[PDB]
Amino acid sequence: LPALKLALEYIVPCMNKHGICVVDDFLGKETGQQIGDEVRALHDTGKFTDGQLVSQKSDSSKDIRGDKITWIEGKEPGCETIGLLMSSMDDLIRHCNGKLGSYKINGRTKAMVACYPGNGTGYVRHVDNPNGDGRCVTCIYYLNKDWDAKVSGGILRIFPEGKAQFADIEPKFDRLLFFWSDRRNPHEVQPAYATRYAITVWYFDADERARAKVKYLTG
Amino acid sequence: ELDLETLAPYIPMDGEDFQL
Repeated sequence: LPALKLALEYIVPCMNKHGICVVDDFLGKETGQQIGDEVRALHDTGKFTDGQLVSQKSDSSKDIRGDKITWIEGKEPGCETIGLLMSSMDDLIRHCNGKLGSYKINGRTKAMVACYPGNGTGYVRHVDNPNGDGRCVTCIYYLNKDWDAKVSGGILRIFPEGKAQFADIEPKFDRLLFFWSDRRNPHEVQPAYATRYAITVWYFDADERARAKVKYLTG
Repeated sequence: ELDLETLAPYIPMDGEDFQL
Protein backbone atom coordinates (compact mmCIF):
# COMPACT_ATOMS: atom_id res chain seq x y z
CA LEU A 1 0.00 0.00 0.00
CA PRO A 2 1.25 3.53 -0.73
CA ALA A 3 3.34 4.51 2.27
CA LEU A 4 2.47 8.22 2.38
CA LYS A 5 -1.28 7.81 2.89
CA LEU A 6 -0.98 4.78 5.16
CA ALA A 7 1.47 6.64 7.39
CA LEU A 8 -0.13 10.06 7.55
CA GLU A 9 -3.83 9.19 7.52
CA TYR A 10 -3.80 5.98 9.58
CA ILE A 11 -0.57 5.14 11.44
CA VAL A 12 0.13 8.62 12.78
CA PRO A 13 -3.36 9.33 14.23
CA CYS A 14 -3.67 5.77 15.53
CA MET A 15 -0.35 6.05 17.37
CA ASN A 16 -0.95 9.55 18.73
CA LYS A 17 -4.46 8.71 19.97
CA HIS A 18 -3.95 5.11 21.16
CA GLY A 19 -0.24 4.26 21.15
CA ILE A 20 -1.08 1.11 19.16
CA CYS A 21 -1.71 0.61 15.45
CA VAL A 22 -2.60 -2.56 13.54
CA VAL A 23 -2.27 -2.79 9.75
CA ASP A 24 -3.66 -6.08 8.47
CA ASP A 25 -2.71 -7.66 5.14
CA PHE A 26 0.42 -5.53 4.97
CA LEU A 27 2.44 -7.25 2.22
CA GLY A 28 0.02 -9.78 0.73
CA LYS A 29 -0.10 -13.55 0.72
CA GLU A 30 2.77 -14.23 -1.69
CA THR A 31 5.32 -12.08 0.14
CA GLY A 32 4.06 -13.18 3.55
CA GLN A 33 4.54 -16.83 2.61
CA GLN A 34 8.04 -16.10 1.25
CA ILE A 35 8.94 -14.50 4.60
CA GLY A 36 7.54 -17.56 6.34
CA ASP A 37 9.80 -19.81 4.26
CA GLU A 38 12.86 -17.70 5.11
CA VAL A 39 12.01 -17.77 8.83
CA ARG A 40 11.40 -21.52 8.78
CA ALA A 41 14.78 -21.96 7.10
CA LEU A 42 16.46 -19.97 9.88
CA HIS A 43 14.69 -22.21 12.40
CA ASP A 44 15.55 -25.46 10.60
CA THR A 45 19.25 -24.59 10.26
CA GLY A 46 19.72 -23.93 13.97
CA LYS A 47 20.09 -20.15 13.93
CA PHE A 48 17.80 -19.40 16.89
CA THR A 49 19.11 -19.04 20.45
CA ASP A 50 17.41 -18.19 23.74
CA GLY A 51 15.92 -14.72 23.88
CA GLN A 52 17.79 -12.45 26.27
CA LEU A 53 16.98 -9.58 28.60
CA VAL A 54 18.42 -6.08 28.95
CA SER A 55 19.66 -6.80 32.48
CA GLN A 56 20.57 -10.30 33.66
CA LYS A 57 20.18 -11.23 37.34
CA SER A 58 20.03 -14.59 39.14
CA ASP A 59 17.02 -15.70 37.06
CA SER A 60 17.02 -17.97 34.04
CA SER A 61 15.96 -16.11 30.91
CA LYS A 62 13.47 -18.89 30.14
CA ASP A 63 11.41 -18.03 33.24
CA ILE A 64 10.88 -14.62 31.60
CA ARG A 65 10.70 -15.22 27.83
CA GLY A 66 10.42 -18.63 26.23
CA ASP A 67 11.26 -17.69 22.64
CA LYS A 68 14.38 -18.33 20.54
CA ILE A 69 15.66 -15.63 18.23
CA THR A 70 18.18 -14.44 15.69
CA TRP A 71 19.09 -10.97 14.48
CA ILE A 72 18.81 -10.19 10.76
CA GLU A 73 20.23 -7.19 8.89
CA GLY A 74 18.22 -7.92 5.74
CA LYS A 75 21.09 -8.37 3.26
CA GLU A 76 22.01 -11.95 4.20
CA PRO A 77 21.49 -14.67 1.56
CA GLY A 78 18.15 -16.37 2.08
CA CYS A 79 16.78 -13.36 4.00
CA GLU A 80 15.97 -11.11 1.03
CA THR A 81 12.21 -11.04 1.64
CA ILE A 82 12.78 -10.29 5.33
CA GLY A 83 14.92 -7.44 4.01
CA LEU A 84 12.00 -6.26 1.89
CA LEU A 85 9.79 -6.34 4.99
CA MET A 86 12.34 -4.24 6.86
CA SER A 87 12.57 -1.75 4.00
CA SER A 88 8.76 -1.42 3.91
CA MET A 89 8.68 -0.86 7.68
CA ASP A 90 11.40 1.78 7.30
CA ASP A 91 9.51 3.47 4.45
CA LEU A 92 6.43 3.92 6.62
CA ILE A 93 8.49 5.27 9.51
CA ARG A 94 10.29 7.75 7.24
CA HIS A 95 6.93 8.98 6.01
CA CYS A 96 6.02 9.57 9.68
CA ASN A 97 9.01 11.86 10.29
CA GLY A 98 8.25 14.28 13.10
CA LYS A 99 4.60 13.20 13.37
CA LEU A 100 4.92 10.41 15.99
CA GLY A 101 4.70 12.25 19.28
CA SER A 102 7.74 14.46 19.80
CA TYR A 103 10.22 11.79 18.70
CA LYS A 104 12.90 12.24 16.03
CA ILE A 105 13.37 8.74 14.63
CA ASN A 106 16.78 8.32 13.03
CA GLY A 107 17.57 4.63 13.23
CA ARG A 108 16.52 1.23 14.44
CA THR A 109 17.68 -2.16 15.62
CA LYS A 110 18.34 -5.11 13.39
CA ALA A 111 15.29 -7.31 12.95
CA MET A 112 14.72 -9.89 15.68
CA VAL A 113 13.20 -13.03 14.15
CA ALA A 114 11.56 -14.79 17.09
CA CYS A 115 9.92 -18.17 17.56
CA TYR A 116 7.87 -19.39 20.50
CA PRO A 117 8.14 -23.16 19.85
CA GLY A 118 4.76 -24.09 21.23
CA ASN A 119 4.89 -26.06 24.46
CA GLY A 120 3.27 -23.22 26.38
CA THR A 121 6.16 -20.80 25.87
CA GLY A 122 5.42 -17.10 26.16
CA TYR A 123 6.68 -13.85 27.65
CA VAL A 124 5.67 -12.55 31.08
CA ARG A 125 4.25 -9.03 31.39
CA HIS A 126 6.93 -6.46 30.62
CA VAL A 127 7.80 -3.10 29.05
CA ASP A 128 10.02 -3.07 25.98
CA ASN A 129 12.00 0.04 27.02
CA PRO A 130 11.36 0.97 30.67
CA ASN A 131 14.54 2.94 31.47
CA GLY A 132 15.26 5.09 28.42
CA ASP A 133 17.42 2.93 26.15
CA GLY A 134 16.30 4.89 23.07
CA ARG A 135 13.51 2.66 21.73
CA CYS A 136 10.35 4.64 21.00
CA VAL A 137 8.38 2.47 18.53
CA THR A 138 8.07 -1.31 18.49
CA CYS A 139 7.20 -2.68 15.04
CA ILE A 140 6.19 -6.34 14.68
CA TYR A 141 5.26 -8.41 11.63
CA TYR A 142 3.42 -11.71 12.14
CA LEU A 143 3.60 -14.57 9.65
CA ASN A 144 1.54 -17.49 11.05
CA LYS A 145 -0.60 -18.61 8.13
CA ASP A 146 -2.97 -21.04 9.88
CA TRP A 147 -2.93 -19.65 13.42
CA ASP A 148 -6.09 -20.21 15.46
CA ALA A 149 -5.46 -18.26 18.66
CA LYS A 150 -8.50 -19.77 20.38
CA VAL A 151 -6.66 -23.11 20.35
CA SER A 152 -2.97 -22.21 20.02
CA GLY A 153 -2.90 -19.12 22.23
CA GLY A 154 0.02 -16.82 21.63
CA ILE A 155 -1.98 -13.61 21.88
CA LEU A 156 0.03 -10.44 22.51
CA ARG A 157 -1.97 -8.66 25.21
CA ILE A 158 -1.06 -4.98 25.61
CA PHE A 159 -2.29 -2.99 28.61
CA PRO A 160 -2.20 0.58 27.25
CA GLU A 161 -1.98 3.07 30.09
CA GLY A 162 -5.19 4.91 30.92
CA LYS A 163 -7.52 2.85 28.71
CA ALA A 164 -10.69 1.05 29.77
CA GLN A 165 -9.79 -1.99 27.66
CA PHE A 166 -6.66 -3.93 26.92
CA ALA A 167 -5.64 -4.66 23.33
CA ASP A 168 -5.46 -8.31 22.26
CA ILE A 169 -3.32 -8.78 19.14
CA GLU A 170 -3.59 -12.25 17.64
CA PRO A 171 -0.33 -13.06 15.79
CA LYS A 172 -2.19 -13.09 12.49
CA PHE A 173 -0.54 -13.86 9.15
CA ASP A 174 0.58 -10.69 7.34
CA ARG A 175 -0.31 -8.41 10.26
CA LEU A 176 1.87 -5.39 11.01
CA LEU A 177 1.76 -3.84 14.49
CA PHE A 178 3.19 -0.63 15.94
CA PHE A 179 3.14 0.48 19.57
CA TRP A 180 5.03 2.88 21.81
CA SER A 181 7.90 0.94 23.37
CA ASP A 182 7.93 2.80 26.71
CA ARG A 183 5.98 2.24 29.93
CA ARG A 184 2.70 3.28 28.31
CA ASN A 185 2.39 -0.23 26.83
CA PRO A 186 3.17 -3.10 29.22
CA HIS A 187 2.49 -6.33 27.37
CA GLU A 188 2.67 -10.11 27.61
CA VAL A 189 2.83 -12.94 25.08
CA GLN A 190 0.29 -15.46 26.32
CA PRO A 191 1.31 -19.13 26.19
CA ALA A 192 1.65 -20.56 22.69
CA TYR A 193 0.72 -24.18 21.94
CA ALA A 194 1.99 -24.20 18.34
CA THR A 195 5.09 -22.82 16.62
CA ARG A 196 4.64 -19.03 16.57
CA TYR A 197 6.79 -16.63 14.54
CA ALA A 198 7.16 -12.84 14.60
CA ILE A 199 9.71 -10.30 13.33
CA THR A 200 10.40 -7.16 15.37
CA VAL A 201 12.33 -3.98 14.79
CA TRP A 202 12.59 -1.20 17.37
CA TYR A 203 12.88 2.38 16.11
CA PHE A 204 15.12 4.80 18.00
CA ASP A 205 14.47 8.37 19.05
CA ALA A 206 17.69 10.20 18.28
CA ASP A 207 18.07 12.17 21.52
CA GLU A 208 17.12 9.33 23.88
CA ARG A 209 19.29 6.83 22.01
CA ALA A 210 22.23 9.25 22.15
CA ARG A 211 21.83 9.53 25.93
CA ALA A 212 21.59 5.74 26.29
CA LYS A 213 24.74 5.29 24.21
CA VAL A 214 26.58 7.85 26.34
CA LYS A 215 25.56 5.92 29.45
CA TYR A 216 26.80 2.66 27.92
CA LEU A 217 30.11 4.11 26.70
CA THR A 218 30.90 5.69 30.08
CA GLY A 219 30.10 2.52 32.03
CA GLU B 1 9.31 -2.33 42.93
CA LEU B 2 11.03 -4.54 40.37
CA ASP B 3 13.78 -3.43 37.99
CA LEU B 4 11.82 -3.63 34.74
CA GLU B 5 15.08 -3.87 32.76
CA THR B 6 15.29 -7.48 34.02
CA LEU B 7 12.16 -8.19 31.95
CA ALA B 8 12.84 -6.04 28.87
CA PRO B 9 13.92 -7.76 25.64
CA TYR B 10 17.66 -7.33 24.92
CA ILE B 11 18.99 -5.12 22.14
CA PRO B 12 22.66 -4.50 21.27
CA MET B 13 23.96 -1.30 22.83
CA ASP B 14 27.41 -1.57 21.20
CA GLY B 15 28.24 -1.50 17.49
CA GLU B 16 26.02 0.89 15.63
CA ASP B 17 22.34 0.88 15.01
CA PHE B 18 20.89 0.93 11.52
CA GLN B 19 20.61 4.52 10.26
CA LEU B 20 17.49 5.38 8.26
